[PDB]
Amino acid sequence: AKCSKGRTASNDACCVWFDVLDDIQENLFDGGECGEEVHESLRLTFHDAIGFSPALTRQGKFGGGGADGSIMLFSDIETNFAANNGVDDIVEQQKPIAIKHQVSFGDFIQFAGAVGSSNCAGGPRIQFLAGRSNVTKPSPDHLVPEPFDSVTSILARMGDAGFKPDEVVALLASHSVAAQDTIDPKLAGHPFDSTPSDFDSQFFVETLLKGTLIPGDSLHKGQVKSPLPGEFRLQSDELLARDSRTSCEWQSFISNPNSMVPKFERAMAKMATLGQNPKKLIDCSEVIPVPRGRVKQPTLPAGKTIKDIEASCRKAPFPRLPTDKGTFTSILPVPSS
Ligand code: HEM
Ligand SMILES: [Ca+2]
Ligand SMILES: [Ca+2]
Repeated sequence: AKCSKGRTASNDACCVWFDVLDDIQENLFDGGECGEEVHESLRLTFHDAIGFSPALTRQGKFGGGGADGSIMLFSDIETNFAANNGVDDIVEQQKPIAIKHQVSFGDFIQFAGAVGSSNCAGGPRIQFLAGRSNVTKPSPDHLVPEPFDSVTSILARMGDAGFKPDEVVALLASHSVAAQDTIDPKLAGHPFDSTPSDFDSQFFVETLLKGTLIPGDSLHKGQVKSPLPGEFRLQSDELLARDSRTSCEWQSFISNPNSMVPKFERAMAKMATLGQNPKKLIDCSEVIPVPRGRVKQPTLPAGKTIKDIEASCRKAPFPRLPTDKGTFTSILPVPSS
């Protein structure tokens, strides 16, 4: 079918998404950037989708509708859950856009995550399906993993929702394009790796370095020491990198960087459809732009060595990586406004 700007699609109902695409690239993402709004949007995909618990359903309680737009439709309720701190911002930015184009909140949330991540260097091209209903109920509280939860707790929660340990590590490739605002607000915008606009393996490398510094005035609930100035480290990411249930897969994105995009794409297609039936939605994947950028060689930061890595996968030694020349430069906070 014929869509705007001479573009075409197999299914006429995908056409509206080219217009949403044009809007959000130009306005929300400031010209196709992989910056704050994209990072916020990719996070919102998980905070909407993970409110899905077959464990609650089996006990005769409402378990949440999954990727259903509930965080947006019932924002007054969900954004005030403890685990949802920091999301009010992007929710309040996205809402009027989805209303304006008259697309469902659940569809919009996954679409902005998929469009946005495609802007990141070396980024993924996430499957995009359309047709989720705006009729749902608010997620139960206590379904979103928090950075001070144990690995056992996180793996049990993710597993209830349908993810294997290897899938959780893959989904955490998102932290390669990510920063925090709410754990230490004085360091709002400090990223989880040295390259928050590149979808690369530096996150998996740098979370394996020994933590040596407190970046702000003190540590805070959910934070641990950082290995590099300007970086921020989450308690959960540190533990997941070293725990025998997840440590080999973590390191596998360093040993085989090419595998990060496909494993992330497959896990996100599943996440994006929690509480949905794909055979009852429509496939609008061709609207998602093709990402640009080569798979980058992972490297050790300037001034670090292999001795600084806490290798944690017993079956397989940490790969030999190049080290950046010279002295390290403090990582910039992610910009903007
Ligand atoms: C597995 C358990 C996870 C935990 C404990 C976790 C924890 C966190 C925390 C604490 C932040 C900082 C929020 C702030 O203070 O601003 C964050 C940021 C982020 N999270 Fe995760 N996350 C997890 C999984 C995921 C998943 C599955 C995704 C998406 C597929 C994701 C995407 C992001 C993104 C893109 C950011 C950057 C947000 C920004 O720059 O404002 N996270 N995460
Ligand atoms: Ca939801
Ligand atoms: Ca990165």
